[PDB]
Amino acid sequence: PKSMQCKVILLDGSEYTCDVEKRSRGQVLFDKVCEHLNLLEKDYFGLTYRDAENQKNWLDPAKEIKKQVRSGAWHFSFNVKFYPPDPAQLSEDITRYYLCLQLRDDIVSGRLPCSFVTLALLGSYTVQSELGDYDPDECGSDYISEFRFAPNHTKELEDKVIELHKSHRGMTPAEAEMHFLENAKKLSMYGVDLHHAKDSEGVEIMLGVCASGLLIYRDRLRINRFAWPKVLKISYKRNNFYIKIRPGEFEQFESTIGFKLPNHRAAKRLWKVCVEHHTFFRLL
Ligand SMILES: CN(Cc1cccc(F)c1)S(N)(=O)=O
Repeated sequence: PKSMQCKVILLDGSEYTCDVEKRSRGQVLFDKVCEHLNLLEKDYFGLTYRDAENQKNWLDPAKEIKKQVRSGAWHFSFNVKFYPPDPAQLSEDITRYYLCLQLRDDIVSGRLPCSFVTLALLGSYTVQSELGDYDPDECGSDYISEFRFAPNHTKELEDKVIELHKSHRGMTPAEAEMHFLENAKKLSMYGVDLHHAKDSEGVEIMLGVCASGLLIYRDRLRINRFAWPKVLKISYKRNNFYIKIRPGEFEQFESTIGFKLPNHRAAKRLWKVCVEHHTFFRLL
């Protein structure tokens, strides 16, 4: 029996290394990672890898790892796949903990835009969780935290994190993580997976996939939102991604909106993440 070494980047930036039989399906690796993380509520999570385009792909747990990574290194990242719309309803604190770690990276990366005050408030709950009660001895008027809070850091943001941290005295890590999530879950891009596309007129848009449905972001004045109940069907042909939208009451025919993706793989990727989120919505 021949085993391949897997390297997984965990959400605190640490690296986990294990071996699986070379014909292993994704689930085998994932089960090992989740056991290492003491994670039971595993269905919200997944493993990603990067292809030679350095684009992110979900490792399909049902398929052989080798037929997915193909020519690439057996190098993966552990990630939230399905963002819970109501994290307070997860059964375990450790589940909320990993969700917070993912959202910290969503914020620092700019995937999850955040006002100055929300950056500072989220940062303040992270500090309370990671370090406990505010301690002036560590701080000082010139303090910069080790923690990454934002896509760009400013002294004003560091100061506001400390001001709000003072107000959390006595808060336990589980409580500070619940507060982090109660705030983050309300942000307009929470759990939104964005895909570059062109509309049928060739205008650059973003397609957003999330729990509630499909977002078409043309510009600030031109946004469309299709809750899952309004989406009949989706398809990809070559580089094309098509959405069928139910008729409004007393209309006879669905409408088709068409999108051009950069290539066939990007269309297939968008299709699969939409199917997977749709199946999530069905079970909520
Ligand atoms: C697997 N499908 C189900 C689906 C229905 C409605 C919305 C969806 F995002 C997915 S499909 N590819 O449309 O035939």
